[PDB]
This record gives sequence, structure tokens and C-alpha cells, in this order.
Amino acid sequence: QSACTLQSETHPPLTWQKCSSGGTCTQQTGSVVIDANWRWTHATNSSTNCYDGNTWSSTLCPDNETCAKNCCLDGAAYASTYGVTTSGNSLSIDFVTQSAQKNVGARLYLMASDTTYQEFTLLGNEFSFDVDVSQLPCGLNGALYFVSMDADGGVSKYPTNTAGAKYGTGYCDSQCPRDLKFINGQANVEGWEPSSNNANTGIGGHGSCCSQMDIWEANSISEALTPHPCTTVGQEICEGDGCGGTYSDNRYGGTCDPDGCDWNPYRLGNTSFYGPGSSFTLDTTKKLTVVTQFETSGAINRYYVQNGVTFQQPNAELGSYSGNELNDDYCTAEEAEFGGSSFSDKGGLTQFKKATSGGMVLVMSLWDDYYANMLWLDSTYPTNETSSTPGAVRGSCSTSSGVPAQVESQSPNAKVTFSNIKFGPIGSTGNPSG
Ligand SMILES: OC[C@H]1O[C@@H](O[C@H]2[C@H](O)[C@@H](O)[C@H](O[C@H]3[C@H](O)[C@@H](O)[C@H](O[C@H]4[C@H](O)[C@@H](O)[C@H](O[C@H]5[C@H](O)[C@@H](O)[C@H](O)O[C@@H]5CO)O[C@@H]4CO)O[C@@H]3CO)O[C@@H]2CO)[C@H](O)[C@@H](O)[C@@H]1O
Ligand SMILES: OC[C@H]1O[C@@H](O[C@H]2[C@H](O)[C@@H](O)[C@H](O[C@H]3[C@H](O)[C@@H](O)[C@H](O[C@H]4[C@H](O)[C@@H](O)[C@H](O)O[C@@H]4CO)O[C@@H]3CO)O[C@@H]2CO)[C@H](O)[C@@H](O)[C@@H]1O
Ligand SMILES: *[C@@H]1O[C@H](CO)[C@@H](O)[C@H](O)[C@H]1NC(C)=O
Ligand SMILES: *[C@@H]1O[C@H](CO)[C@@H](O)[C@H](O)[C@H]1NC(C)=O
Ligand SMILES: [Co+2]
Ligand SMILES: [Co+2]
Repeated sequence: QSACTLQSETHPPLTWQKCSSGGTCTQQTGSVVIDANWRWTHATNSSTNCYDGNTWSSTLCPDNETCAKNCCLDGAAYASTYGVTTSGNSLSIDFVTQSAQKNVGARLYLMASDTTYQEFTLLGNEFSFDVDVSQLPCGLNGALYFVSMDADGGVSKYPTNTAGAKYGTGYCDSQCPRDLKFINGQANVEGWEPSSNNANTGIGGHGSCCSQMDIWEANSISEALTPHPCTTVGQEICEGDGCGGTYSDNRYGGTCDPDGCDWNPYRLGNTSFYGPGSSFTLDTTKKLTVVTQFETSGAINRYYVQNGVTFQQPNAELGSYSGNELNDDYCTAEEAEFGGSSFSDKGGLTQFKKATSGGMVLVMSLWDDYYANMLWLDSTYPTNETSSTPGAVRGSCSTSSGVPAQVESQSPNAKVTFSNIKFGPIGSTGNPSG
């Protein structure tokens, strides 16, 4: 797709700190850009939509190539249309915003310039950030993660995409998402099937795969840390059900691991560590600091800070595994106790290390789940299982929670605020900001 300018594109600025092993941090100035799926896609020569509701224009988009040729992505009114605002080192995303039409959340990428994404090499470094999840009830997910996306949004590899990072193109993740309207400079109209429950969405014949480091997926009830390896490290297109993931019938018939080696303290047995109020170690009604370290062995460490008190990731005992570090022994023990082979089938942490060794783009989003109501994160899943089933209970939310239409109606003013991002060598982000 190309870019159009009926509506100006002004990326909300966002600063972050780059820290050094020497003990000092220096402020960096970037900005955020919303994913292309949220935008108005219209004809290059008029205001006629190429996509509207849950269907593509049969005339403007008779096939993937013709569609990309005739269509362009336009600018976004961040605050008024998408409820996305920034202030210094803080970024806030509202759940439901009402303008000409209704909008639910957003998926944003941190930029290096107005036309390129910022890339981060996680291996040997640590990433720190503050987050307020107080306004995130059951069924919602304020996520902060990294994916192996191209810095230009795919423009160099696919010339028919001239919109680029400036218009949030090029997304990919471990689900090999097939809901994306444009992949590899072509539309996804071929094989398009509208969603049963989401008026704005559908599933196309193509998906976009790549490694994903889910640093944070959480609400005020539950939180999870999850690395997801793929046989192909970076962005790569996939065909239909061979994509696997959430958008396919068979989630494991692809190149990426859709489950990952997840670490949810509650799921692992510590039901008193993270939650709303003073009865939890970390009180989710208040802002907290989350630090994630990627040691060169490929293992991942984690600690939190709230009110000046530091807490390492709680210890967990699963099978023969015991400790608080997410390493090979943990991931293997998890598959043994909870079940599954997706993570190891895709290469485990060794394969995942190939992603953290290279550059990855920072993503910040707020979403509700039209496929599983976020039950996998904060409730019992599958819903017919009990606490006797290993790993089934992940949170205290009712198995009836998270219906998108219900939560959007009941908690429209829900939101998430990510702030004070700091990145640098392990042991450096806790030093004074510049
Ligand atoms: O009035 C302006 C202009 O509006 C045009 O219509 C727009 C409308 O303004 C937008 O609000 C709307 O935005 C929705 C997208 O259409 C839809 O694709 C997207 O779908 C989300 C889904 O809701 C969400 O659950 C899913 O979550 C992912 C997370 O983002 C990731 O972080 C996580 O890892 O994985 C989950 C699961 O995949 O993401 C998908 C997108 O990939 O939801 C948007 C918000 O509701 O788009 C409309 C266009 O389709 C209108 O056409 C113009 O005429 C008008 O001028
Ligand atoms: O894409 C959203 C989100 O997904 C997260 O991954 C989730 C999966 O979405 C979810 O399906 C998965 O649930 C598994 C569970 O982990 C298994 O332990 C369990 O195992 C079953 C087994 O399949 C059966 O054969 C056997 O009879 O019973 C056992 C026990 O019930 O199966 C369920 C699925 O039915 O959990 C994953 C982790 O929460 C990603 O981690 C996240 O990043 C994504 O955003
Ligand atoms: C949960 O983790 C906290 C922090 O490590 C610890 O103090 C507490 O004892 C743990 N509780 C349980 C039930 O494991
Ligand atoms: C839950 O339902 C699934 C699908 O029928 C089944 O495989 C599983 O054994 C059920 N669990 C219980 C505890 O009934
Ligand atoms: Co094809
Ligand atoms: Co270690």
C-alpha cells in the first residue's frame, strides 16, 4: 500500500533512557506509530474506502496486488480517534474511544525517526519500565513486547509498500497473524473471511510470522512473561492454515510457537504475589516497575520494584525445576508438567536467542480477546478444567469474564499507562536518568 495525506500523520513523541555500564543514562527522543490495521484504507485518487466494516471493496480490491496498487493508508488522529496520548516518557492508551465511530485500544510501535522503527538488541541487556494496570479489569491486556520486524516496515523488501513504518506497516508476531490487511506490500483480500463477532475484522489467506518476546501481558489480576521462538527468526509470510496461531484452526501447524514458555506467577502457584490491594506482594492499584534481563546464556531474569522495595521473580517448583530464572530447565519442566511441545519443537530458548541477538521492535498495546476472552491469562483455561489440572488456573477471573462486547460496554474508560522506559546493559537501568 501507498500513503495518502487526507489526514496528517503526527506521531506522538515519547522519550526513553539509554543507559550505560558506566553508570549514567542519557535521554533519547522517539515517538509512537499506530499499526496499519487501525487506519482508514482508501483509494489513492478519492475518499472511497478499500476496506469498510469487515469486507474489502470487490472493485478496488479484486485481488491482493490490484488492491495494493489502488489503495493507500491515511493518517491517524491519535487522541480523538484512538485515545492514544503521550507526555514526556509516558504513554497512555484508552480502552474505548468514541468519535465518528467506535475504536477499541491500539497497537503502537516505538520509532527511531518519523519513517523508521527503533530496533533494540536484547541479548546482554535489560529493559525496564513503569506501568499502571489499575484500570485494567478481567479480560483486558495491556501488553509491552518485542517482535523481529524490519526497521522500515517492509518497504525495501516489498516495493509495492511505500507507506512503511511511518504508517505502521510490517507487523509480525508468533501467532503469524492473518487478520492484517496488508502483508508484504500486498493486500490480504484473497481468502478473506469476516469475523463472527468483530464488525471491523476478518481473516485472510496470508499471515505474518516472526519471533516475539512478550515481556509483559497483563491486567490488574494477572501478568505473564513469555518468549516465543519461530523456525525463521524474522518477518516471513505464511499461507493459510499453515500459519498456525490464533487465526487458524490448527494453531501448531506453522513455523512459530503460539504458546511460548510462559511464566505467570499465579499459574505457577503463587496466588498472593500480584493483585489489587495490600493483600498482594505487588499491589496492582499502584504503579510498579518491571525489569527484565537477558543474560547471554539465553535465560531470562526478572525483578520488580514498588515503593522502593525490590522483589525478584517469585520462586517456582515444577517437576524437577526449582528457581526464579526462566531457562531451559524451566521450559522443559513446564512442557512436562502442563503439557505441550510447541516451544521445544520450535527450538526453545536456543532458537529464541537468535532473535534477541538481532534487532527487535518495541510494541505497546491494549486489547481484548475475541478468540478466548483473555481466559488463558487471568482465568481457568480450558474453562471445564479444575484446579486439579496442572496449569489450568492462571488467575482469579471468572471463566465467564472477558466477553469483548460486555467489557467494552462496562469498562470503556479502562486504560493502561506505560512510562519511564529505560534500556541498557544488565545492571544499568536502575541508575539515575539523564
Ligand atoms: O473514523 C476514521 C476512519 O475509521 C476507519 O475505520 C477504522 C476505525 O477507525 C478503527 O477503530 C478500526 O480499528 C480496528 C481494526 O479495524 C482491527 O483490525 C483491529 O483489530 C485488532 C483486535 O481488536 C485486537 O484484539 C488484536 O489484538 C492483538 C494485539 O494488538 C497484539 O498486541 C497482541 O499481541 O495480539 C492481539 C491478538 O491478535 O489486534 C487486532 C489487529 O491486529 O482493532 C482495531 C480497534 O478496534 O479500524 C477501522 C478500519 O478497519 C474507517 O474505515 C474510515 O472510513 C474512517 O474515516
Ligand atoms: O494468543 C494469545 C496468547 O496465547 C498464550 O498462550 C496460551 C494459549 O493461548 C492457550 O491455548 C494455552 O492453553 C493450553 C495450556 O497451556 C495447556 O497446558 C493445555 O494442555 C491440555 C492439553 O492440550 C490436552 O491434550 C490435555 O488433555 O489437557 C491439557 C490440560 O488442559 O491446553 C491449553 C489449551 O487447551 O496456554 C497458553 C499459555 O497461557 C501466549 O502465551 C500469549 O503470548 C498469547 O498472547
Ligand atoms: C510469593 O512470592 C513472594 C515474593 O517472592 C514471597 O514472599 C511469597 O512468600 C510467595 N508466596 C507463595 C504462596 O509462594
Ligand atoms: C475438558 O474438555 C476437553 C474437551 O472435551 C477434554 O479433553 C478434557 O478432558 C475436559 N476436562 C475435564 C476435567 O473434564
Ligand atoms: Co500466497
Ligand atoms: Co543465569
